[PDB]
Amino acid sequence: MQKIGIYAGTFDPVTNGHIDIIHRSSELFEKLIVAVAHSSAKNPMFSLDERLKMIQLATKSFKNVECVAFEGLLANLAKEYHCKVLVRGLRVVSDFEYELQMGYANKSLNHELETLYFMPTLQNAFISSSIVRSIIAHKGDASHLVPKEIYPLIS
Amino acid sequence: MQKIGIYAGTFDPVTNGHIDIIHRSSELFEKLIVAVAHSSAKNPMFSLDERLKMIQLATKSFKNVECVAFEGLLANLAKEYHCKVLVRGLRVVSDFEYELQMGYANKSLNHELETLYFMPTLQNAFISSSIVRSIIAHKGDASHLVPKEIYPLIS
Amino acid sequence: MQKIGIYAGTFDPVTNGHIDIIHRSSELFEKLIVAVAHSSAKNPMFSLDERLKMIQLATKSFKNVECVAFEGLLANLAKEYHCKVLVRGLRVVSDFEYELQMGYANKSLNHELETLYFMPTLQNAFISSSIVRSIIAHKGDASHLVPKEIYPLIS
Amino acid sequence: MQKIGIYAGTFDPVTNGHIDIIHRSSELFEKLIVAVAHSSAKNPMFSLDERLKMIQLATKSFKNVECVAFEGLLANLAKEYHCKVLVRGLRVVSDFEYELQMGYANKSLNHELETLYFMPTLQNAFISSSIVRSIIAHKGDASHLVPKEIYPLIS
Amino acid sequence: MQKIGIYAGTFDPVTNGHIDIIHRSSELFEKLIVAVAHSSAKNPMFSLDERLKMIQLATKSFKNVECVAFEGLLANLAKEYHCKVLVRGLRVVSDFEYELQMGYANKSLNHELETLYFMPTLQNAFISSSIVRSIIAHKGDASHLVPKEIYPLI
Amino acid sequence: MQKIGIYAGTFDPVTNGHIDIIHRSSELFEKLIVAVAHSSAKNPMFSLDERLKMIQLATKSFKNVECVAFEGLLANLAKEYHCKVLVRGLRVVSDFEYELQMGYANKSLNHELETLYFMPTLQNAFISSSIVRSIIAHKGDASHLVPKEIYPLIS
Ligand SMILES: CC(C)(COP(=O)(O)OP(=O)(O)OC[C@H]1O[C@@H](n2cnc3c(N)ncnc32)[C@H](O)[C@@H]1O)[C@@H](O)C(=O)NCCC(=O)NCCS
Ligand SMILES: CC(C)(COP(=O)(O)OP(=O)(O)OC[C@H]1O[C@@H](n2cnc3c(N)ncnc32)[C@H](O)[C@@H]1O)[C@@H](O)C(=O)NCCC(=O)NCCS
Ligand SMILES: CC(C)(COP(=O)(O)OP(=O)(O)OC[C@H]1O[C@@H](n2cnc3c(N)ncnc32)[C@H](O)[C@@H]1O)[C@@H](O)C(=O)NCCC(=O)NCCS
Ligand SMILES: CC(C)(COP(=O)(O)OP(=O)(O)OC[C@H]1O[C@@H](n2cnc3c(N)ncnc32)[C@H](O)[C@@H]1O)[C@@H](O)C(=O)NCCC(=O)NCCS
Ligand SMILES: CC(C)(COP(=O)(O)OP(=O)(O)OC[C@H]1O[C@@H](n2cnc3c(N)ncnc32)[C@H](O)[C@@H]1O)[C@@H](O)C(=O)NCCC(=O)NCCS
Ligand SMILES: CC(C)(COP(=O)(O)OP(=O)(O)OC[C@H]1O[C@@H](n2cnc3c(N)ncnc32)[C@H](O)[C@@H]1O)[C@@H](O)C(=O)NCCC(=O)NCCS
Repeated sequence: MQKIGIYAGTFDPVTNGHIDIIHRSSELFEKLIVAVAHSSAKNPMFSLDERLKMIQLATKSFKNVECVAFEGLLANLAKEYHCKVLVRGLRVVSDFEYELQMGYANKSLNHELETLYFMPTLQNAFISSSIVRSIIAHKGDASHLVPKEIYPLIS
Repeated sequence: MQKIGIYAGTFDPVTNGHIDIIHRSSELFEKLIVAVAHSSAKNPMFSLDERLKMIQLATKSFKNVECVAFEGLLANLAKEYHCKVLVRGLRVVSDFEYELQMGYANKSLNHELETLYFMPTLQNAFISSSIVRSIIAHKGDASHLVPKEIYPLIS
Repeated sequence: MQKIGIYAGTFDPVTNGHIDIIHRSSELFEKLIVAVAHSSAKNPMFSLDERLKMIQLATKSFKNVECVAFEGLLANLAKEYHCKVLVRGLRVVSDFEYELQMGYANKSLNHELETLYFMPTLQNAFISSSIVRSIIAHKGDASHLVPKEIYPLIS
Repeated sequence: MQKIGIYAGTFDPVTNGHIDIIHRSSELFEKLIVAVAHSSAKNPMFSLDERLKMIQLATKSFKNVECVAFEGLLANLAKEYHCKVLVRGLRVVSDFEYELQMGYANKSLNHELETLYFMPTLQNAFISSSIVRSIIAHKGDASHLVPKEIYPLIS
Repeated sequence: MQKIGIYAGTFDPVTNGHIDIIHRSSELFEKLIVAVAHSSAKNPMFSLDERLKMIQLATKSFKNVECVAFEGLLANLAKEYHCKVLVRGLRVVSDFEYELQMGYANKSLNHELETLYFMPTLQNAFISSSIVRSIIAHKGDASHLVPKEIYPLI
Repeated sequence: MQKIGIYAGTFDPVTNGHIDIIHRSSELFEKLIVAVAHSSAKNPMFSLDERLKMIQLATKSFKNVECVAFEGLLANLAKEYHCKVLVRGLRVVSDFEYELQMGYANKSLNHELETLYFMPTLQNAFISSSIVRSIIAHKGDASHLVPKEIYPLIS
């Protein structure tokens, strides 16, 4: 069960909160895949290639994390990796009922596939991606919110 | 009262959750109108015609159910049908304060018009149209979440 | 479904919000039973006998409304009345997920039994028995929040 | 803290609930600035020019209120005004975790800045701009929802 | 309106989050009454008198704050103080709807009486009295959650 | 983190939802401690010693599960076991903000301690102990809600 975990998200862009989830889940799983979803339907600020790149940069220090981009269904991805656990992060503005709904839906698509939830550090519990984007977009400084190593990309 | 209720939605597509609500509310009113709102402001995956046709098939065997598409205010639709009851379904990811707000906005518009809520079966309380569309858009199989009569259409 | 609904509650005391729901739901069923549960496990300010008398006085003028006190499981009460509908009132402080949970817990005990929800008028949608008790217990005037018929008794 | 507050919003259009907050919060600070954000990401129905004008019109008779439009970060706006108070209104469908989040995001951008919350009158605690927009989109009458002096600009 | 604000609560015990609210709201009002309710029905861990002393001690450095104990209805207290503003704090576990409901109920009991909300610092937004009492009762150290000067009292 | 998890609760009585969480988290750590708290402040229907015994009986077939009763702080308990992870289950009626609060309060008391959340089967996601207690108290049958093993010890 601990062989491999998938932490999937849009990561638009990766923030300090995402990093705390990667930092702790990567302890539990021998390998942690960070799966960056295309999510074209959301309308991401940063492209799929830019978002993959930021998150690869911000996760170099984790030796067992590999980041991939993917365009299909997450449940099938997991089936490809032989993965039986999706990792999600829970924070203050988490839509908790939607997390449960998506966990059951992913399990109904792949009967092997569990969802497990982590928490970020308390300081980072109020960080969301959409605030970061709002800050960037009105040309403000969001460097206290996202890993310093991606800042020159999002600046 | 008793003589007619209207269960309005975007139904994009109709799911086993919406069918549960039709099944139950159709027991309480002589006639249940299933009303498919244009809802162009959301950006439905399926056209108004496709969504009417699908809910018509999935409701073929409910004797007292009649499906219609409409473009204007639901409050005015009710008035047209001499209807003083709107039907809504409550489920796990319902925005419950939004439901209340919509019910008082509707009564605002048509002073005789009450809102009444039913629940789906426990199995279908976690089904949402957006998860179903996310599945369908990423090539997944959503036939376990929508009535069998529509699968030839949404695939 | 059309002939009898039970609106069950502690009613400690009955409030303007509870009357709203009786008014509304009594329009939808041939008969509405207002069932006052013992609920001795809460620690009702008013006795079962007082809560029944209170709700009897405040409902005296509704033609199809009958009030009863009961001690056992509401699902068994419904069965005794050949009733397949439980009535609940949804308001601003409602614990919405607990409502669903109770609805399904009721159905698991009596497989025929559905729960249906009504709203009170907007003015009364913030009224709670808890606040009315707190007012009354701290010597304040609660008469704007409960039916006038009962005010003689709660003071 | 006593001298000035800024009530920021997209105001699309200004409704009776916004006005309540303006009335209430204008009573707590020597000067209130009503700041209309561009908010181009929310795709407003009404342009920034029209929303400024409508709020000016609706606020004309408050002695200590001035309205401004702004394109930049609200936290730098408050800096400009030597303001350490952001005013927000709390209503039934407020997403409360996200208000807290935004208050700490504003404070993480300008360290002296607090967010203070007021409530509207109870009758207006259910009004949202989203519902006004849906009403007028569907050429219904939302005149009971927005101040008389803006109605002709929105018909 | 800025003359006097009342910040009411059970304060069982006062925590760091309460003090953040007192710190900010005492900037807006020329006098801040911190009103310690008896709150019998909630079965406080600490007696009314003990709660009153802890909070008086924790708030002595705020020169325009006075703490009082009260047993009646808060809307009636505000009336005797000529106060038109109740101060409440909002945090992560706040029952938001219950705040709105009690704001309207206090308004319906006193027509001039508004409710205004503040936030604590982010580090203190997850502090609750009940978590403090849990720690105290199972004999752990909560000194990081309450003002340290009240620690020997608790 | 991979070696041990502690799933702490009042377990009053153990229900099919808790068993789901025990099944699931036991697949994620090499040992699972099911820790029965005294919780004298809650007012448990069953004594510590009954709730220990029922949970032992209900978990006797999980090979890597140990049940213990404890009176002190969970965070010290975790220390004494060289355990970095508390397991919690998330269900429909979870108070989500209070979980996150308790996770940060536990981590305040033992700086290495993480909280991880599992979901029960969808069918048991509406089961709570309080509703089981209510059924038992009112002499109804709650044997569909708690493991067969403990049913004799409940009625
Ligand atoms: C993209 C998916 C994973 C949704 O991801 P989401 O939009 O939530 O991504 P996002 O970048 O916002 O967040 C990433 C993860 O970190 C969590 N998180 C976000 N901010 C924080 C923070 N400050 N702290 C801790 N966790 C956080 C989120 O809860 C999530 O777990 C989902 O849409 C998906 O699976 N898409 C693929 C197609 C598919 O299979 N959909 C069918 C799903 S049933
Ligand atoms: C279309 C309307 C009714 C909103 O519908 P909504 O977007 O909620 O439709 P949707 O298809 O998502 O849901 C339909 C109904 O099924 C319920 N439901 C959805 N999924 C489920 C499920 N699994 N189980 C049970 N019920 C469910 C919904 O709560 C709703 O009651 C509304 O926007 C409307 O009235 N539009 C017309 C214009 C108008 O008058 N607007 C003014 C509103 S004041
Ligand atoms: C007594 C029962 C129904 C729960 O009642 P509850 O405590 O919600 O009673 P209360 O008097 O608070 O409310 C009565 C009803 O009016 C609603 N309501 C309350 N205030 C308002 C208001 N201002 N406006 C509209 N509705 C209102 C409640 O939501 C409920 O629908 C329940 O505990 C029960 O069924 N007891 C019997 C034993 C049993 O069978 N329990 C098993 C449950 S699985
Ligand atoms: C525009 C801002 C303030 C968000 O505003 P919002 O979308 O909430 O505006 P809106 O017009 O919807 O509401 C205005 C205010 O009235 C409140 N409100 C709305 N309806 C009601 C009602 N019926 N009663 C009481 N209050 C109400 C809202 O809660 C809000 O406080 C925010 O996007 C912002 O600051 N933008 C500027 C750029 C910036 O600095 N962004 C980064 C933020 S970290
Ligand atoms: C005691 C009253 C004020 C309610 O108090 P409450 O239980 O919320 O007190 P508590 O001690 O828990 O909290 C005190 C205040 O600080 C806030 N708060 C608590 N923790 C924190 C924190 N970490 N950060 C910020 N604020 C916080 C609470 O929201 C509240 O604003 C109410 O019961 C009351 O008025 N009682 C008197 C009788 C009365 O008039 N009742 C009728 C009311 S309609
Ligand atoms: C006892 C503790 C763990 C709280 O337990 P709680 O009251 O939640 O136990 P309860 O028996 O309700 O539930 C047990 C666990 O199963 C979960 N759960 C309950 N029902 C279900 C269900 N249907 N499905 C899934 N999970 C469920 C609960 O969420 C919880 O995770 C807490 O009080 C504690 O740690 N006490 C020890 C003293 C201590 O250290 N306290 C200070 C904490 S900061």
